[PDB]
Amino acid sequence: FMSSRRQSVLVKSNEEGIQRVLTSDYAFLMESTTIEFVTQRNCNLTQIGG
Amino acid sequence: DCQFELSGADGIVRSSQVEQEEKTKPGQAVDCIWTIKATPKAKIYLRFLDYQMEHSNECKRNFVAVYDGSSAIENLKAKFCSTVANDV
Ligand SMILES: *[C@@H]1O[C@H](CO)[C@@H](O[C@@H]2O[C@H](CO)[C@@H](O)[C@H](O)[C@H]2NC(C)=O)[C@H](O)[C@H]1NC(C)=O
Ligand SMILES: *[C@@H]1O[C@H](CO)[C@@H](O)[C@H](O)[C@H]1NC(C)=O
Ligand SMILES: *[C@@H]1O[C@H](CO)[C@@H](O)[C@H](O)[C@H]1NC(C)=O
Repeated sequence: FMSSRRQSVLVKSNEEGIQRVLTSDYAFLMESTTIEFVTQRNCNLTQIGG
Repeated sequence: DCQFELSGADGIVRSSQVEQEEKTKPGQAVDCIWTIKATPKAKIYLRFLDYQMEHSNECKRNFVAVYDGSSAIENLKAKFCSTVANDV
């Protein structure tokens, strides 16, 4: 997927990965120690996998 | 002389007009080039709403190339003849 739509889904920060989930329908693949920080501040985001 | 001068916010250039604009004949070599003019202070984003080749992976007899400006290989972003055309 992400090779075919590289200008679409691949972003340039962890900050833009937050905003695309807050606004669009997005499933950002973040490292699991800044998922354990953003979901502490924003109670509307979550870690949906292991 | 398949000329297609057009501008605006958008515009849909199709393979339907190339038999309807009557600059071609069924079964002959075409060199029909679409010309895209932007609005002033703008940039162009070609996306594909449909793409279908009758001879896939055969970049000799059917292809779609994207020149960014004049007819130069200096500005040639992509040239598709496979099954899937990514957006430039
Ligand atoms: C209810 O859930 C939606 C998510 O489906 C919240 O987010 C909205 O999502 C749309 C696109 O999916 C975007 O315009 C914005 O991210 C959100 N829109 C608005 C108006 O907030 C939504 O915020 C939630 N809450 C309400 C009250 O609808
Ligand atoms: C998350 O989104 C909803 C919509 O406003 C709400 O429950 C909450 O205020 C948001 N989270 C934060 C930290 O603002
Ligand atoms: C583009 O926007 C202008 C105003 O910003 C508007 O007048 C114009 O009609 C728009 N273009 C088209 C093709 O409608």
